[PDB]
Amino acid sequence: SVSKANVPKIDVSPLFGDDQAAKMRVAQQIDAASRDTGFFYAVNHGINVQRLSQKTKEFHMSITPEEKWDLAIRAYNKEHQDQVRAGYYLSIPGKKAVESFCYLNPNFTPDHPRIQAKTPTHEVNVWPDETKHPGFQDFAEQYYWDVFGLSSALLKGYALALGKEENFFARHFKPDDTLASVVLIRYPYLDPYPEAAIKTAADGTKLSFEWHEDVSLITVLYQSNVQNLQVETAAGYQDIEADDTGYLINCGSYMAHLTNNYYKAPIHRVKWVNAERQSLPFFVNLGYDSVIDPFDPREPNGKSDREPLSYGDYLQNGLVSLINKNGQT
Ligand SMILES: N[C@@H](CCCC(=O)N[C@@H](CS)C(=O)N[C@H](C(=O)O)C(C(F)(F)F)C(F)(F)F)C(=O)O
Ligand SMILES: [Fe+3]
Repeated sequence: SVSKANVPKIDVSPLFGDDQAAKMRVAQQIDAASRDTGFFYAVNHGINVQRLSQKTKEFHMSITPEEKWDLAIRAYNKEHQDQVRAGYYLSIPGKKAVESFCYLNPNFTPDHPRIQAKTPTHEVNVWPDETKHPGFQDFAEQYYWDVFGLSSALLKGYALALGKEENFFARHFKPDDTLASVVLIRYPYLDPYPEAAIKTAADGTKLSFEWHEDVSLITVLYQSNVQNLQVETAAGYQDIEADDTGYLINCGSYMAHLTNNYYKAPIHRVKWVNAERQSLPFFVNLGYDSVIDPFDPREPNGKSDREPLSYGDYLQNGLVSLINKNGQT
């Protein structure tokens, strides 16, 4: 057997209010989790995740092959050269089981100055036809803002945890410019499940996706209640329990950089499970030009021998690197 990872449940509701001592006690919990396995469940988060899952299911189960080509990213459809990030990521039956739909900041509109400049990592979202998917675009865009609000609160907790003022990260996480993304991932039940779509870890575990660190500041994840994630600890890979009422939170490698690995980006992987399920990450990304000076909360003077890295450089290089390491998703 594999041991269960320590993934505490943290009531994050004080991070939405004005009781400062209560916020500090939440920050301590975040600090402890960040120093241990690197994962926790945010509870009392205020998001209607059941409705999120229902609206996502209705989308995934009704979208047609024709629509998928029409929304496809460049990796699947050469006609769509502007779609590097946003759009549909197709399955390849017999070979690749997972499929997904990614969207970015709704404020990245044709008139947005970064869209006008064609700055890397900024794209205008693509959507299915409203008559085929009534309400879907509006639901999805509202979800973006609901999970942006939770993420802002969580970033206040991380800042406090690190000995900073609560706006330390959140001041770089702004509606008009965030590079954050939502991905609506569908993992299918398949009978038979093709072996080509199953990877095998060095330890023999069957996987849907190999070990990695997240490309994010933090990742704010809703999943179905089907156990699948594993985190590498000093005691080996451990199973992260599912909890479809909470959000699973972890740091990404930008946090690791900024904190000189005080808050590591935990290495994790996705086990193969033959189940129809959802994985709905929000990758908390800053603005293209956001730069935070790296520091070290284990050093008396707080100084780090890491150099400042802009978030846009981090992100563009990280997303390419992850594709090269673990394959196009
Ligand atoms: N396209 C997004 C970035 C996606 C980066 C990415 O591929 N991340 C991985 C690891 S967190 C990811 O999304 N993995 C998924 C998972 O962990 O369930 C799935 C998949 F990508 F298919 F959705 C899988 F594991 F299968 F790769 C963006 O532009 O912001
Ligand atoms: Fe991940």
